[PDB]
Amino acid sequence: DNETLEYWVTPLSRRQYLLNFDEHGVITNAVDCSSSFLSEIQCKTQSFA
Amino acid sequence: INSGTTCSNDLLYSNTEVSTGVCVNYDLYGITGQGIFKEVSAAYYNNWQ
Ligand SMILES: *[C@@H]1O[C@H](CO)[C@@H](O)[C@H](O)[C@H]1NC(C)=O
Ligand SMILES: *[C@@H]1O[C@H](CO)[C@@H](O)[C@H](O)[C@H]1NC(C)=O
Repeated sequence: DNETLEYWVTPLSRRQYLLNFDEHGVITNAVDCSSSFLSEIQCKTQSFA
Repeated sequence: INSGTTCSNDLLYSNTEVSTGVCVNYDLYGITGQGIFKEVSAAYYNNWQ
């Protein structure tokens, strides 16, 4: 019947994010603050745009 | 400290009503402070929040 087992694993570490909470209190967006330059601008302005 | 359900019954008091409109002190299961309450119809709390 064309099925597959999949189990993707990545490691964890302690780092700072910028999280976005909507009206209902759900996390809808996130950005790792030390991944790129746009992420650096987004975490220094605390804005997703 | 000052949040949770492992409470010390060295100083014991009785439960009061959550009165709105007036400036009060509060002790809400550990959280202390001063302020004004107002009952709202909120729908963003889960079973663990
Ligand atoms: C399973 O995948 C193959 C791919 O070649 C396809 O030909 C076949 O029809 C698929 N079976 C079902 C039940 O979809
Ligand atoms: C101000 O006083 C009135 C009665 O003296 C009371 O009903 C009202 O709640 C008070 N307002 C505040 C903000 O404490």
